[PDB]
Amino acid sequence: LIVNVINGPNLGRLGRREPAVYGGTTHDELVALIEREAAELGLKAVVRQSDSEAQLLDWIHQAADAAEPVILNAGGLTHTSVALRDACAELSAPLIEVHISNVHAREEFRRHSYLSPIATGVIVGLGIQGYLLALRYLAEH
Amino acid sequence: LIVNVINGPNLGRLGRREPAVYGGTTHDELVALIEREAAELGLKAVVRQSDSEAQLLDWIHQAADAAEPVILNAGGLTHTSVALRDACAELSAPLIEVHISNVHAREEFRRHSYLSPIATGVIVGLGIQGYLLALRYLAEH
Amino acid sequence: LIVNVINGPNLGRLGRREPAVYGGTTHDELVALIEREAAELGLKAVVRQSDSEAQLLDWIHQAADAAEPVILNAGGLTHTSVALRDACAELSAPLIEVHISNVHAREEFRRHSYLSPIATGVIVGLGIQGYLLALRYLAEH
Amino acid sequence: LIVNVINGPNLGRLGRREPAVYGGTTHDELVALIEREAAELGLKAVVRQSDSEAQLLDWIHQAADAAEPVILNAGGLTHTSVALRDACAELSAPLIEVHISNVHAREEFRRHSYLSPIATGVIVGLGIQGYLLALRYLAEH
Amino acid sequence: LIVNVINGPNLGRLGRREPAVYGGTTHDELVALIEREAAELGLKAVVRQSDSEAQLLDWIHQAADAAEPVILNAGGLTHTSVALRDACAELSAPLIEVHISNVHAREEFRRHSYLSPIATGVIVGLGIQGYLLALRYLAEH
Amino acid sequence: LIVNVINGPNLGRLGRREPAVYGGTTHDELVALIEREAAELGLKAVVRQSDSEAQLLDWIHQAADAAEPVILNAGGLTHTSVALRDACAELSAPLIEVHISNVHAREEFRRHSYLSPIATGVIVGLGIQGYLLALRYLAEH
Amino acid sequence: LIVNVINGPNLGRLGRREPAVYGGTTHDELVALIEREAAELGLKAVVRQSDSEAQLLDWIHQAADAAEPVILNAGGLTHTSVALRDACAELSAPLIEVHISNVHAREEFRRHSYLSPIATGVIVGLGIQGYLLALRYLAEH
Amino acid sequence: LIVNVINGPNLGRLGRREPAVYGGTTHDELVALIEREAAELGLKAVVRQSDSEAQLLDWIHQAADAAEPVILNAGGLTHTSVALRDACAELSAPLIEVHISNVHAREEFRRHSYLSPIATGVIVGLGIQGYLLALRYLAEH
Amino acid sequence: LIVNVINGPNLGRLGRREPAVYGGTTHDELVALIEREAAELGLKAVVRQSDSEAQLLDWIHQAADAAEPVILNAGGLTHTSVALRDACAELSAPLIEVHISNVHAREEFRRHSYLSPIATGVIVGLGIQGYLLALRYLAEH
Amino acid sequence: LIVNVINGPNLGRLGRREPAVYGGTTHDELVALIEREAAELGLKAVVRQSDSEAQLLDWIHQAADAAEPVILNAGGLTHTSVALRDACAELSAPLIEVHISNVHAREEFRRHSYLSPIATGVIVGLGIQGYLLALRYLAEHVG
Amino acid sequence: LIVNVINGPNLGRLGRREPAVYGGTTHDELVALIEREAAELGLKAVVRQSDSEAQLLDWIHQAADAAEPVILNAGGLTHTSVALRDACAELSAPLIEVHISNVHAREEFRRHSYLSPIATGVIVGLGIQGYLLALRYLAEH
Amino acid sequence: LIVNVINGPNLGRLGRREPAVYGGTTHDELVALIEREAAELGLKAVVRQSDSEAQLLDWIHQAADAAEPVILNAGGLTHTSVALRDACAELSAPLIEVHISNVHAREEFRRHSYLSPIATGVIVGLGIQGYLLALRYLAEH
Ligand SMILES: O=C(O)c1cc(OCc2cccc([N+](=O)[O-])c2)cc(C(=O)O)c1
Ligand SMILES: O=C(O)c1cc(OCc2cccc([N+](=O)[O-])c2)cc(C(=O)O)c1
Ligand SMILES: O=C(O)c1cc(OCc2cccc([N+](=O)[O-])c2)cc(C(=O)O)c1
Ligand SMILES: O=C(O)c1cc(OCc2cccc([N+](=O)[O-])c2)cc(C(=O)O)c1
Ligand SMILES: O=C(O)c1cc(OCc2cccc([N+](=O)[O-])c2)cc(C(=O)O)c1
Ligand SMILES: O=C(O)c1cc(OCc2cccc([N+](=O)[O-])c2)cc(C(=O)O)c1
Ligand SMILES: O=C(O)c1cc(OCc2cccc([N+](=O)[O-])c2)cc(C(=O)O)c1
Ligand SMILES: O=C(O)c1cc(OCc2cccc([N+](=O)[O-])c2)cc(C(=O)O)c1
Ligand SMILES: O=C(O)c1cc(OCc2cccc([N+](=O)[O-])c2)cc(C(=O)O)c1
Ligand SMILES: O=C(O)c1cc(OCc2cccc([N+](=O)[O-])c2)cc(C(=O)O)c1
Ligand SMILES: O=C(O)c1cc(OCc2cccc([N+](=O)[O-])c2)cc(C(=O)O)c1
Ligand SMILES: O=C(O)c1cc(OCc2cccc([N+](=O)[O-])c2)cc(C(=O)O)c1
Repeated sequence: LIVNVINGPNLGRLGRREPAVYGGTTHDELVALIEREAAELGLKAVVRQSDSEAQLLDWIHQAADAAEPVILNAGGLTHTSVALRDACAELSAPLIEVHISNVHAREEFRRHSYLSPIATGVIVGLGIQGYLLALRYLAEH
Repeated sequence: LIVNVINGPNLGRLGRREPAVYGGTTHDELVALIEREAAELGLKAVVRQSDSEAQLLDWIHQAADAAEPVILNAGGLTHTSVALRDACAELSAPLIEVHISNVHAREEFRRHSYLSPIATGVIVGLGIQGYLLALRYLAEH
Repeated sequence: LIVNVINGPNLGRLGRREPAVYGGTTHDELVALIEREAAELGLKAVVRQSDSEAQLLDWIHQAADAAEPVILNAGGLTHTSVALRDACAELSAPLIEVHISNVHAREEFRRHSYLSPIATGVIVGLGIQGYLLALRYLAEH
Repeated sequence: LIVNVINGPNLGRLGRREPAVYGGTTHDELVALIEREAAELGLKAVVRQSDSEAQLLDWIHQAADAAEPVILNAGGLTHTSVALRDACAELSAPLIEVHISNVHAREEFRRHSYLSPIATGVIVGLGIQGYLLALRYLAEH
Repeated sequence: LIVNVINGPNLGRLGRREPAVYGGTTHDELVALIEREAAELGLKAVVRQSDSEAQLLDWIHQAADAAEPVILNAGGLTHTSVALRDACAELSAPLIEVHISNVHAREEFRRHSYLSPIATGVIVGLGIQGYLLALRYLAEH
Repeated sequence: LIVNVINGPNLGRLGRREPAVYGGTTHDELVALIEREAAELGLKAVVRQSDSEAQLLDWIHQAADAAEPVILNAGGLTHTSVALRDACAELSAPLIEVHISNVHAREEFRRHSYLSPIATGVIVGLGIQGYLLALRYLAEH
Repeated sequence: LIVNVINGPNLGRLGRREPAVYGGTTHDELVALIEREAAELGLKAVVRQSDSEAQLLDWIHQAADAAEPVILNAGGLTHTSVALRDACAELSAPLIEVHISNVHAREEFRRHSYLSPIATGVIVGLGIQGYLLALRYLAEH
Repeated sequence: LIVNVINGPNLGRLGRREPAVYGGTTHDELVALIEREAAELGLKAVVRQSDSEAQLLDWIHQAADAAEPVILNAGGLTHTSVALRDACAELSAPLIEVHISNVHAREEFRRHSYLSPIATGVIVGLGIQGYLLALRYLAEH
Repeated sequence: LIVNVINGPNLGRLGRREPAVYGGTTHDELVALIEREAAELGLKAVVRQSDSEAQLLDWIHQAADAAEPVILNAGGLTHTSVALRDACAELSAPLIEVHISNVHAREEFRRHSYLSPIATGVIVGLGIQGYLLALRYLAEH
Repeated sequence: LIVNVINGPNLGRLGRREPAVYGGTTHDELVALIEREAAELGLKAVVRQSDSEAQLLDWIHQAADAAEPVILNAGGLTHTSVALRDACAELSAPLIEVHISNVHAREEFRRHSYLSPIATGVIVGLGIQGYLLALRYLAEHVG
Repeated sequence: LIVNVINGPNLGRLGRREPAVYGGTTHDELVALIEREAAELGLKAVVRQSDSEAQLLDWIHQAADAAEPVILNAGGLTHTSVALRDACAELSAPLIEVHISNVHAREEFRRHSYLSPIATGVIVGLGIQGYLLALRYLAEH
Repeated sequence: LIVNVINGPNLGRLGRREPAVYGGTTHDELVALIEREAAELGLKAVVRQSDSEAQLLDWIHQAADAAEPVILNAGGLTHTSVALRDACAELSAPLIEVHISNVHAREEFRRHSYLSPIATGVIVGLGIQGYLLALRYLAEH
């Protein structure tokens, strides 16, 4: 059983700036933690990142066909993209929205997401571990 | 290392009237589940439930004074109580807000929480595992 | 066949100022006015008042477990308690909300209710007779 | 004592649609039970319905001139018409707003009423019986 | 030289009945006042009153086709009626909107007019004389 | 197969008004255009225009009882009338809202419609053509 | 009786810009116009302009002490000044707000006025003749 | 006439999933359909889909160079994209906005379009036939 | 006279954290100060604190029947409780609202209070001497 | 030593209108009340009224320059003036905002103040005595 | 070739306050800088400061008559003053608006300007150099 | 000293139309102009334009990693992209936001900017000169 982990705009920058807020782990190292954690839970995680909204939609589409779970952190698109929301609405396996930082402790405009109404759940503010916790949710379901 | 699991109004009624939105598990069964996960994780958890705001606050102060982490499902109070929030703001250890259902998929007034901004992070929509995941997060921090 | 009449905050002050907005019947006189009147309809009314939201929540739970109708004048909590609305949404028997004054002719904030969307219906501005007309509806559904 | 029962636009269609929100009773059947209930209290009920705003204003003026009480369900116009509001402001006898369906459980725009603030009282969501309870209140004053 | 004076809903009940913030002048006394004055100024006023939007529109289409000035007191329709606005936008002679009372010293929703933006001008809160002043404007333009 | 085309307040004056907003075709040539093009499609079009709300409702009621499709251009009432919306909600055959102008390129208030949420589909801003297009959809279903 | 006509910010620029919106006759022409027209009606008019909120307030207080009516055109300050509303609110003799241009036909922020709710009435859009029509009102009271 | 029919994000998924809103027709079936009808009207329909805003604007620009008309279903980008709006704003030939679903009958956010204000007209909720009717408009003009 | 000082939620925590804002005096110390200051002024102060809204309601009812002045710091209940407000609305003797911190300097929601409108006056942000000044003012009447 | 008490637009008309919203004391009587009162506390109050925004700004600047506290009742300007707010931001000595009436009991627009946020504290609805209790606050915090 | 540089309230306090929000340079050093920079560009800068709206309106009037360009830094009035907006709307030469600090980075209320819509453009957050850059625009036109 | 001049969506269409608002200079000309003007100031300007958000971000990410100053006109993405805002938020050298047109003199939605708050300064409406002026600011920093 394959799980798709999908990071959107700016997540490629992980650990290259703002260590307070997002932490000092890099994207590459995050891919590795997630694959490791996955394996130890009997899952197979494909972790991709893109700054491109088309590419993200493509990936969502593909999970919709394969019927795979998705853990999605879309960064900035969370608050702005209705298209992403529509592509994710087509998913029949679970969708777990994840944010590293606590968006509620930030600008007003970050407190709203088009994705959460259509997601199974949302993990916000638990840092990098939100991904591994989101896997545990899936291995358990 | 003690974790405080606190649940607000109506959560005593888990599993009884209402399935479908809140799951089939009862508050007794959830208590047993947290006891088992606690053990696995190698920490202790004290699960307490009350319909009364004044009781919740008293629990929160005690946690504040014992520097203990809190997992908090304040139920309807999440949306309305500034008092609970001010009590939570004192917490020197991490505060994890939990909701069983996805509040983002329900009436629009449920999409504002007075606790989220002062919490470490928030888990929503992951049903009862919501609590277990949060414990695990605390076992790692 | 039992009917629960439940009065929230400040309603134990009925009859002690305001002349005026609320009538001159005290809360004791009302209690018994309801009881006589439920009786002449073949109903058995349990009349209860409390200033404690927590106490009101426990009453609603019981009505919910017993499948009995409720007549709720929540007082102040009508505009403010999401927890009270969640407890009520659980009732399977009819729920009638009641206000003694006409909330629509007073402060704007009194015009929104968290309860009304989940009641069977709402009676406003008919003064004390509002409770008696709710009994009448219950006698007939 | 004479009481005017005035139904505005679409009330003609009662019991012929969605019945299932408004009930299965026809406008004719309503008139009948309004008129029997009138009888049992010593009142004369004059029940009137029109789709026209001007007709309703007219009936309202004549009740203002006669000083007779009014039970009004303005239907759609409740949410939209100031003139209707300015018309009823002139009534010196009591005015009861009645809605058949519980308008707080439907669309947002159904929740504001221009007539509520100027009415003696409002009865909502008790179905057809709303009318009968409105008569009963008038009997007693 | 023809000026049309058109009164909207509830105006047929000037100082009868509603005195109140509108004076002691009846609609009939007003017709005479406006006639006497208009003649005093070299104009013929035609003064018509109706509780009916469709009737008002009819009157306005006719003044558009005749190209005669309109002094309109739309009453409640001022605030709710787009059709009336659209009717009046085709008037090529001057349009003066008049209100006897000062609509700005009352409820919030009266402080908005669909007509004002397409009127030549607006006179408000100067009573009966509102009309006379309007005539005296027209007699110069 | 009978189609009811209904035109609301001010459409009587089409092509006697503002060319290149609503364009130079009169109401009568429109009727003729609609009746010809309807037959070409093996449909019978009954076209009517009224400035009276109650008269439009009457017609809607009729098309509901007869189960006939309705093409409605409600004029101003589009933005103002819950009663009209309530009427059309009862239609069991398709309802197609048509505006001659592009309502979205005008005043802000024109961008809201009480009718669209309850209509099959909406055609906006294609001029008179939009009526024929609506016929064309119906002919197919 | 002595009437105070008070002109606010930018009114000394009358007739030297925006003749399309504000007319063409200068502030001087205006003073003499109003003066002559007041004489013909049996009043004495004292007309002043200032760009200074402090000075307008000084004149308003004076009017208050003498119990003289005011015709005020606050210019820009109409929309923005609470201090001016407060000063005007103390005048026991009538106060008429006048605007030269049809404010409801311009930018939206022009449709709000702090002064209107405390005036006796308002004249808007009638050009320069607004001042003279307000003279004509005061001559009657 | 070459007409460019442009489809935005998620429209590639037409047919696949899922048809109470949107229908049973795949994106390719629709290309075929738009092509035949365009031909049978004497036009050449270029029909392209992209999940990529940049790709969408590249096509609009080209259409703007060749002065060709555009029929646009921008999907979710209708609700969010000023860039898309600015790109369309330089078309000289017509722009018809089309939505297969009736956007007014869903989430409140869908009822806003950055596009509608700069389109000539808009067709919503007529289905696949939506494209053909726009094609027919273009044929007539 | 007896003055009632009533502190609500989270005020027992005074001085024992967040001293930047509240600042350093504990509630016991505050009790003494207030008593010493009340006796030096010739008043008897009863100081009471509680996290229980219903307990706060009870103390106000008592002061209402006693017709005694009340000094109230409701804590977070200030921005949230209609119930507390309605209870104080009944007080016949003066009501001072106190806040230790400057609420207008913090989160936006703390800027609004349901008690302010019904209170004689409010002291905000003068720290703990707030209570003393309110006593000072009560000695003066 | 020295406290500035500054009153904004219309306060010069105190007690010439709607008493019992304000109530019966004139501005001059208020000047006497404050001065005597501040002296009993061992302070020196300078009291000033102006309807002119620019004059209040000028007075605020000198208070800022002399590191003297301001007790301020800006009247109408409380609700509308960003110029005043910005002059006031620059006081480092205490700033107490006063309102004679209870603004929360009146029209909605009166319940927002551009000054509250940059003020030390605010006193509202305690009438003329609001100024006196502000003085006593300063007096109790003389170091 | 004369350039008017007009600074509003508080700007006389430059550099004698917050060396970090507005730079270290005083108003006098600014007047020197601007007049210098203007010479080597071939212009005459007249730099003026006032804390008084009337004085600012006066200066603006004069530029409107002299038909001279204006670089305006209104200070706090930028956000609150229609009177000043209306004065500037007269100018025929360029009007450039300057803020030393980035007003978008501060309080929300600072983000709205009555001036901007009638300016040639706006320069914000570039410090004292904003003025020199505006001189370069005017030198080039 | 390298300076990144980045241009967003639709900016490739400069000069190729709408000259009234954007100028008649084309994008290539802008590039040459900027490069040559930066060089006089002893800067190396890298001008780039793309309709792809992903591309724009790549460019921002590189500037952040090189600590190079950036001049940004995000075009439409200015009002909608949180992603881009977040890319920009990590620039450690200066960021000047630039718009050719005055955004405050146009549609409402153009007056809000996601980028403005995180920028050093903004230049609006100074035409193509805005870019040049932005180079001068950076010349001194
Ligand atoms: O909406 C947000 O506030 C938001 C944006 C968002 O975009 C990703 C991002 C934004 C800025 C910097 C980084 N980064 O240096 O990895 C990543 C991420 C997150 C999150 O994962 O907590 C939250
Ligand atoms: O309004 C909420 O956000 C809310 C309320 C809420 O009330 C608690 C509740 C728990 C168990 C049953 C009920 N119920 O039978 O209405 C209510 C719970 C939750 C949650 O955990 O997702 C959320
Ligand atoms: O029954 C009501 O109309 C009612 C009662 C209610 O409880 C207040 C109250 C009830 C009975 C007496 C008093 N009183 O004598 O101070 C106060 C509150 C509200 C409300 O907030 O809208 C409404
Ligand atoms: O706008 C409403 O909320 C509304 C409208 C309203 O209009 C009358 C109406 C509308 C649609 C259908 C019917 N009908 O079938 O009687 C009647 C009635 C009622 C009501 O009595 O609950 C409520
Ligand atoms: O809603 C209004 O602002 C309004 C309504 C309005 O409707 C006419 C009307 C309303 C109530 C009573 C009367 N009347 O009989 O005098 C007439 C009139 C006027 C007016 O002329 O000031 C104003
Ligand atoms: O603003 C509207 O909502 C509106 C009003 C509206 O009112 C009818 C109407 C108004 C003014 C003139 C005409 N006409 O051309 O006769 C008709 C029509 C239309 C339309 O079909 O686009 C739109
Ligand atoms: O009298 C008016 O209509 C008026 C005048 C007014 O003062 C502006 C002004 C008046 C006279 C001349 C000019 N001018 O030639 O720049 C400007 C402002 C306003 C307003 O803010 O709506 C209204
Ligand atoms: O947000 C919209 O209004 C929207 C989005 C939209 O995106 C296309 C789309 C979205 C979700 C699913 C599909 N699809 O499976 O065909 C297509 C299309 C349409 C439409 O043509 O009605 C409307
Ligand atoms: O947020 C408020 O409105 C609020 C809450 C509030 O609750 C009391 C409180 C809240 C949080 C901490 C403490 N405390 O550590 O004494 C006390 C007090 C005050 C106040 O006195 O200004 C203001
Ligand atoms: O913003 C207010 O409502 C306001 C205005 C205000 O301006 C002074 C003022 C306004 C109206 C009358 C008087 N006066 O008779 O001094 C003074 C003062 C006060 C106050 O001290 O409560 C409050
Ligand atoms: O409130 C503003 O937006 C504002 C006010 C404003 O008023 C003048 C001012 C306010 C506070 C301090 C100073 N100063 O000593 O330069 C000046 C200036 C500026 C600015 O130049 O960015 C901005
Ligand atoms: O430079 C600008 O002011 C600008 C450019 C911009 O890109 C639009 C554009 C630029 C150049 C040409 C065209 N065009 O020919 O449609 C359009 C958008 C916006 C904006 O959203 O306010 C602003």
